[PDB]
Amino acid sequence: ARGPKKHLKRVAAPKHWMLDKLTGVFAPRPSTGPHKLRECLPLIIFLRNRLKYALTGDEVKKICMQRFIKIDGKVRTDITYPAGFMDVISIDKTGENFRLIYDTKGRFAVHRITPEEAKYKLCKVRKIFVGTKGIPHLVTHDARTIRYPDPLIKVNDTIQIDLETGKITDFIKFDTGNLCMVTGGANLGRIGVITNRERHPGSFDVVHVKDANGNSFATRLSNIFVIGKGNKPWISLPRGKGIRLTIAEERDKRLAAKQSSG
Amino acid sequence: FPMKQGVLTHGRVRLLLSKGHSCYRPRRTGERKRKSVRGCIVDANLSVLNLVIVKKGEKDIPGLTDTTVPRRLGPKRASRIRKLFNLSKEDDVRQYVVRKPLNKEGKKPRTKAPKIQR
Amino acid sequence: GISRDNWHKRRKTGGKRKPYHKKRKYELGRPAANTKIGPRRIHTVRVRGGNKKYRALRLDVGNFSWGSECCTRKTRIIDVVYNASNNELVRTKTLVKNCIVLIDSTPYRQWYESHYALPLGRKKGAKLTPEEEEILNKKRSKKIQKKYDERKKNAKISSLLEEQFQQGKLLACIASRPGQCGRADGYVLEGKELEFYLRKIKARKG
Amino acid sequence: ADIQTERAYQKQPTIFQNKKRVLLGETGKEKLPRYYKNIGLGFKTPKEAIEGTYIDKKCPFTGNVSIRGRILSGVVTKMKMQRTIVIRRDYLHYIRKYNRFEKRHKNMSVHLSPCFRDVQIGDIVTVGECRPLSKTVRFNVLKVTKAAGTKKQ
RNA sequence: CUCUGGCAUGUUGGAACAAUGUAGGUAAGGGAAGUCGGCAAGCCGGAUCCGUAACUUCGGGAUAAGGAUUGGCUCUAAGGG
RNA sequence: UACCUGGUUGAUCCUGCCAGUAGCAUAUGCUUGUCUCAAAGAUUAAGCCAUGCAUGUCUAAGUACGCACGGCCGGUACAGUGAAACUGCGAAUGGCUCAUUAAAUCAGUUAUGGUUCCUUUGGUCGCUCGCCACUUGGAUAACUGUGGUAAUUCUAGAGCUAAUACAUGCCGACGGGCGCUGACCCCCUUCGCGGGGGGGAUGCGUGCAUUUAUCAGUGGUGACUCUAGAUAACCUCGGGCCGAUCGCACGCCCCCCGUGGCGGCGACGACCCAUUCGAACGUCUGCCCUAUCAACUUUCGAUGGUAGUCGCCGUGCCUACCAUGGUGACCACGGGUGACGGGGAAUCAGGGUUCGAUUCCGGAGAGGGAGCCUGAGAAACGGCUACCACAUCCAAGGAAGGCAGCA
RNA sequence: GAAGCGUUUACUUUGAAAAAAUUAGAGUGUUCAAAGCAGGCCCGAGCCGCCUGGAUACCGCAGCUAGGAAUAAUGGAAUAGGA
RNA sequence: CGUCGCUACUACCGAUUGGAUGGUUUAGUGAGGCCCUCGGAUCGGCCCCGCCGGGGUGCCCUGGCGGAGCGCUG
Ligand SMILES: [K+]
Ligand SMILES: [K+]
Ligand SMILES: [Mg+2]
Ligand SMILES: [Mg+2]
Ligand SMILES: [Mg+2]
Ligand SMILES: [Mg+2]
Ligand SMILES: [Mg+2]
Ligand SMILES: [Mg+2]
Ligand SMILES: [Mg+2]
Ligand SMILES: [Mg+2]
Ligand SMILES: [Mg+2]
Ligand SMILES: [Mg+2]
Ligand SMILES: [Mg+2]
Ligand SMILES: [Mg+2]
Ligand SMILES: [Mg+2]
Ligand SMILES: [Mg+2]
Ligand SMILES: [Mg+2]
Ligand SMILES: [Mg+2]
Repeated sequence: ARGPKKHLKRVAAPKHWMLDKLTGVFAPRPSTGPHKLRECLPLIIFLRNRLKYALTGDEVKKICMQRFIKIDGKVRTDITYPAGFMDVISIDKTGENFRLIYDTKGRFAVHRITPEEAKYKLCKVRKIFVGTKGIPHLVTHDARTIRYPDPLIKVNDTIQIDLETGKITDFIKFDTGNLCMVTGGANLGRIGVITNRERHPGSFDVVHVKDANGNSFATRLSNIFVIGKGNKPWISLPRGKGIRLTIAEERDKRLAAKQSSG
Repeated sequence: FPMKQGVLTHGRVRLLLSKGHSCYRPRRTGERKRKSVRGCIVDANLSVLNLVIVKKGEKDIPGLTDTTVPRRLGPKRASRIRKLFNLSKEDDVRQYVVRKPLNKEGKKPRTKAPKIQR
Repeated sequence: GISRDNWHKRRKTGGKRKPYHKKRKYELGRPAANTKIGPRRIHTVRVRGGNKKYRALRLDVGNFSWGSECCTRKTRIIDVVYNASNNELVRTKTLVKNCIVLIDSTPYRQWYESHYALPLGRKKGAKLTPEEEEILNKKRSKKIQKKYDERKKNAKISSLLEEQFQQGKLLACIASRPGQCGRADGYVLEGKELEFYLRKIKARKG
Repeated sequence: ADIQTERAYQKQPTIFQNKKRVLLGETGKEKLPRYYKNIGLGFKTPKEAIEGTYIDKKCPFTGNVSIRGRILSGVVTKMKMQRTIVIRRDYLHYIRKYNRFEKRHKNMSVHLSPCFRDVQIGDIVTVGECRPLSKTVRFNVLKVTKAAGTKKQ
């Protein structure tokens, strides 16, 4: 091509968007934003395929224009804004608040949350550096940057961030035995506790995580995102508690649920 | 073919005219097109010759030096009206702007004032 | 136009490479600056990404640093005496990144006297009296004079450098890139590097 | 000879030779400092590069090259170029139809720093990927191991 | 073309500048249509750098064929005792 | 479903092929009642094209003196709707085709500590001591008017008028601080000298971005010649930032007063950093047939070193000086391909054999080449210039072309 | 809990990352199927609405990681320049 | 089984320095773009400064015609 691509074929869209094959040929093609387009939800699908508030593309256009959708404390009129991970989607006219967190199967799930638990947000620091005049800066997993952070925050930690101010309310240190969530790959969406961090100079680090049920899994350091102090998560975990279950036990879970409801 | 200043040859030549040269307006940004132009020296082989009087003579040319046409519309910038009307400062600048009257048969008479900038 | 591509070359084994596309803009090259010595003529060329590159066709004044004295002064270039790349570049008096040039030493002389208060570059003295009689004495007080002789025990210039101050011209090596930055900054040669280039110039004609 | 055998003057750009050598310091011999860096990944900088006098802008230890990417080994084949040698890498290519392997080789031209003086033909060398040094050179010699020798009769 | 050395234009001079000749040149456009026949004349030509076919007794063909350059001036490198 | 049958003989066992047999994938023949999906000018000609369409765009929030409408409410800069036009943005996406292309493309993997990046998001925007600022300058559109031309989305002269177009350019913070330079003055061991410290008048630079040189070593790497500090300076008139911009409700202060000062919500804007979308060149491994292709590359860069040029950047990318290197029977080089690569398709014991022009990813091209303008991004072709091949109109003076887009 | 391996590889197992679509295959009466990713529970009419799914497997060779050390290759001390 | 004779088809050799159509190139000429060095058809500004003028009071605040400063410069 001769320049930037501004289309996304329906087949080429990310799987976790959970789009079908017959409605059309194209996909939302999310605009540039704080999160990469492979791990973001455009607002169009969130208000059409998640909550079914809108039926078509122009219907979700009208709702965004009327300015009730408020992501991360700011009203966003973009139909294809990249929501991302653990971003607070607050719709004040309906009084519901959503924290965007992967489900057990590595897919973003509708997580209704309380209004006072929407006033803060967790964030993963990615790069730490000092700017001109010796001012230390800090960039998070979002494209959000802050100045003057607490000198104890290092890379790949978690910072307790409150909305409408942008300051650091608190922070979570990256250490052994801390609850985390996997944010990419096969183990995406699995809640567990750090057990071991093996390191490889010149390459990606590998960490070992054990969940509540005792299942042990590994992943890259770039897919780690600590959301708890030791054992206690700092956010309301979604249904399923971020626990991975094999093909054997969701089947009997349906049969038990069906039998009870039958 | 129009005649272009500075060509300096009687006849027609082809020039790669860029934006804002003369005898050419670009259809898109950065477009340059090769066009035929006429030199700046005049001879017998010219259709017309645009000529501009620079000073007056002894009398009036019939139909030319009479019935002077007004400038269609006056100054708009808040300084171009001050230079024309010797406004000093805050001497009722708004009212001094020229108010153009409109007179159509199928309507009431009414005068129209323009929005003054800066 | 001029192309910087790698696909027009022969591959490592020596076989011929067939291009799979025509020339692309991102693999272009522009004509050389061929910077001369003269009144300042700097051209601006717009480069990849909307940025600006300063073509320096002619320079006459550069920003050269002493280094050993941490003294950087805006001085005038006289000519080019040696060029490691091509001998022709000296002949046409062209300023490139690493060619060594003669620069006027007056600003360094001015700083030297106003900092060290010792005659440098002078032959016999008592010739520019309306100012030099004042800089040397200054009729200064106890501490300032005591502050000037503490700048004296470390006040010493190499024989090669002081000889050039007699001639009024110092040879210096450019450090910047005329034709890219549009300026000809550099450093003054001292020590073994200065001796190495003097030998090269002497071998060239001496 | 010495290190000045060309039309220009070699020096490590991070080093200032002319550090105002006046009567407070005996002249000479004020031995000039030598720039050297640890290249990381556990490799040990050779003592020759720590204290040698050679100048090599492409040297992994005394030059402006950073090793990053793939680290791999090879066998020295020729040493008939300046500051650079060609090594041969032997590997086996699997063919599914015959369930058997196929012996293949690729020659790589790598930059050999002067710190590795004791290099013959046939030795095992570990090379690290760096920025393109020449048209066909992208790896730089990091460690030299002898080929069942270390004694010569 | 000139110096040393030699000579007086080859057994006569003067004046003119017709034809025909002998010897030497040039010729637009065409280019062997001339002639028994390209006879005669014309083209090419030295040196440097390329590049050279069929065939062959493998030696040759071969300066094959074909192409480029060549002045003056000011320099710069290399080749020694 | 891990399968065979006919045919050499007078007859028999074999070798062995021919024929039969089943699928799919092109065409064709005959026939055809219903209904749901659904390929479709790839194969020969990436051959040639009439006509029509396929890229345009305005919110309260850049610029409205069109009467083209219209509230007039009537003595006022602009009610409001607004054509046109300037401005900004897009037009580099998409769509089509598969000609070229055989370590090339492409796939997996990895790097940019070797670069660029419109936009989005988040930082930054009194950090600089330095007679318009209650707002500076000139033109140009649209518009009126005079035409030329056979013709074109061709345009000239004349007369106005604006900016978030194009330029110019302050106040303010702003009181100072810091580092050099240091008139002198004061306390001093005092003593006939040195003194150890303070203040300090006066001048010079002060911020971010750039280009050098030097010093030390707040955070970061596996590893910086990293980031951040300190010093000396530079800072390019086709020349960096340090808001002369636009809407919405309208309010507070009134000592001084009384006519000013303050105010919220936005939009637009930016030098630079981060981010996003990328892009680009690289690392390792992997490609069909051919030796009636065995030696190629190197004058004309072939392999490497040094110093440069150029490029967004690393690199023989290019130049100069050097060294004589580099690749090959583990198939180099050359040639062919009815070769775009891959995901995949057909067949189906296992192993394999063919096929992938074709909807997804990547590449390439726009009749064949070549060269450029604008832009963050094009060597763009529903952009321009030139040549070649075709081809349209003409009043023969010129002018206009690119369906491998949809039809 | 920090450091190295008292060889270096091939090999085998594990884990990471490996686009979707296609394939195999889980669920789902499309009226059955090819398909598709939907769908199901009650309504006594206030149900001023409840429960789900949109799995999983394979992804050759090459590259990364952690266990094993049987087969295979490769070395250590012979002028001792050995531990 | 082969020559010989007749008839068809398929290739092969072959004078013709045969012919035709592609591809890659030497050399010569060389459009056009871009860059550099010039060039300056024009277009402004200052110096306006022959004058009427003049105001803090012939010492011009200037309202404008006008020569043109026969220059400095974009
Ligand atoms: K006569
Ligand atoms: K003849
Ligand atoms: Mg305005
Ligand atoms: Mg005679
Ligand atoms: Mg005689
Ligand atoms: Mg005789
Ligand atoms: Mg003739
Ligand atoms: Mg002739
Ligand atoms: Mg004849
Ligand atoms: Mg005849
Ligand atoms: Mg003859
Ligand atoms: Mg011959
Ligand atoms: Mg010559
Ligand atoms: Mg093909
Ligand atoms: Mg294909
Ligand atoms: Mg193209
Ligand atoms: Mg733009
Ligand atoms: Mg093109």
